[PDB]
Amino acid sequence: QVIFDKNVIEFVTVAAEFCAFLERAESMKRSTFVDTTLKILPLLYLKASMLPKCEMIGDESPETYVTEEIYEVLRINLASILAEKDDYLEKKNISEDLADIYQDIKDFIFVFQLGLNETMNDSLAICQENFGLLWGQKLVNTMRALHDVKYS
Amino acid sequence: QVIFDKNVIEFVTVAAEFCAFLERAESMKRSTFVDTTLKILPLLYLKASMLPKCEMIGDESPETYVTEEIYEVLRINLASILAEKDDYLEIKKNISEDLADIYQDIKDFIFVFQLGLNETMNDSLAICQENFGLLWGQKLVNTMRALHDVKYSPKARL
Repeated sequence: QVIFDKNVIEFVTVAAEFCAFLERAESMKRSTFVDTTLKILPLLYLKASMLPKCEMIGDESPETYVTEEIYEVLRINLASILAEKDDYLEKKNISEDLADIYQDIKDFIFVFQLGLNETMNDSLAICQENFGLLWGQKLVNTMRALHDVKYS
Repeated sequence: QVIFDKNVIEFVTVAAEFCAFLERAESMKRSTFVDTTLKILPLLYLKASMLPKCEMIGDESPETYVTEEIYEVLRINLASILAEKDDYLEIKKNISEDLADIYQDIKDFIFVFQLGLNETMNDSLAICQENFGLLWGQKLVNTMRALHDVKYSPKARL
């Protein structure tokens, strides 16, 4: 039932836009990229925060979309956009943070679209479980760095 | 002019919700406080980021709301709610101070906006938007990070 909640659907929509954005950022102007990222990340965080509690079934493993190749290509492309503004000391890189967030978000929405209720539920549960200490954490840390790039 | 902007209206709405939430802090538990602030802050940041370009008209200075007493009382109440959770290293900072600082800019803006004088409604908006980039915006993201850790970070640390 959870996978049918309005909050879940709204999260999927924002997640899909977030992934499509990064996947097509190639050669985008830095200022535009930073400005847009600072608008999508807060919304993604908000939508995830409003998700209902999802319980893991654990009987069927969801497919895993992101490969090392996909991760590296994306990381490299984002790094080239940010250039000398990519690094920050907390030595971390915004490009790496975004690629790590993408990994969790992309793996989730890919499976959600496959239409199998059991894996749709577990892909959501996995995404929610990883929010706290993995992608959600990187998101808030990343926003600080990006905000600094734009205004500091 | 811009004070009728669709983005301005939505910003006013979340800004008021934010100020009201902090003002009612003594009426809730820490769990509720933390969970809600992590929802209000990202929305406040997003709406501020979507505001249209504003220009200073000048003339008359907008009325101010936040006094030292208002600021101190709020800071202390927030500090009491968070307790040992208030402090975070990121230099030692306090979530309560960050929130009170953001509140100063947001509260001054919405108070004036409701007074109904077009000129100062515009100028208070311009000032708030300018200070978003100059200082409040960074305090907001820093606080979000701190609060995120308060809610999700593994406890039982040394």
